[PDB]
Amino acid sequence: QSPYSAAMAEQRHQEWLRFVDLLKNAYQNDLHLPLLNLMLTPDEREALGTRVRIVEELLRGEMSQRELKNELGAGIATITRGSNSLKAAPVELRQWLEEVLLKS
Amino acid sequence: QSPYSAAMAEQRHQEWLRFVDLLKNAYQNDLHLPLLNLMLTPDEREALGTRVRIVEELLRGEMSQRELKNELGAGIATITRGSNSLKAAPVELRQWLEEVLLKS
Ligand SMILES: N[C@@H](Cc1c[nH]c2ccccc12)C(=O)O
Ligand SMILES: N[C@@H](Cc1c[nH]c2ccccc12)C(=O)O
Repeated sequence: QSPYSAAMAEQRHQEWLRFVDLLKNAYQNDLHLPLLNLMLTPDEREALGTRVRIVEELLRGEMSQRELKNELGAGIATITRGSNSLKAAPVELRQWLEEVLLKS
Repeated sequence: QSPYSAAMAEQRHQEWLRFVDLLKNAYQNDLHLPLLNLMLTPDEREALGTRVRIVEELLRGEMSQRELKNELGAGIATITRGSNSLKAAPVELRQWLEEVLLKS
């Protein structure tokens, strides 16, 4: 095959990759912090923490939803997905997380 | 009125590391995409294409006239650090970016 510089995707996947590309290639050494602040920092530090923290919070023991709206985080949907995530989330996740989840 | 105005203070570094640490270990297997849609997906997918449009354009897109504050499409705030992204940038980055900017 001979793709000419990939293609112009319709959805957001190019600029996206930029933020990533540096983020990853950086952690290799230690610039990921200064880079993180370059293309990721506002709703990011807020909403991104949340999601990886609400899911890793209840998907660790058994449950935990009666924590009442934490407002600063959400309190409506994103808080109750971590549960149904069993299906909601992709399937290729159980393939790896079996290991990144029980290992912790 | 009182909430979300000037009380900015949230030294996050835990849930944060999850989003990161999780990715780093995944990019190896190559499933960081399905995971991204997890630790990042809403204001993230957007606010990201943003900081990237500005940063990336500031380098080879010098032409930045049909962008100056299109108001609802970026944030007038975004385009401010973008003027100081110059001085205030980290130094040792000049030694790495040679590689993360020219090559990719
Ligand atoms: N559900 C979205 C992102 C998301 C919303 N709420 C969440 C709570 C935790 C983690 C991720 C989410 C996804 O995974 O595509
Ligand atoms: N690094 C910026 C985050 C950001 C918001 N808008 C931007 C525009 C360009 C680059 C980054 C941003 C900050 O310190 O808040």
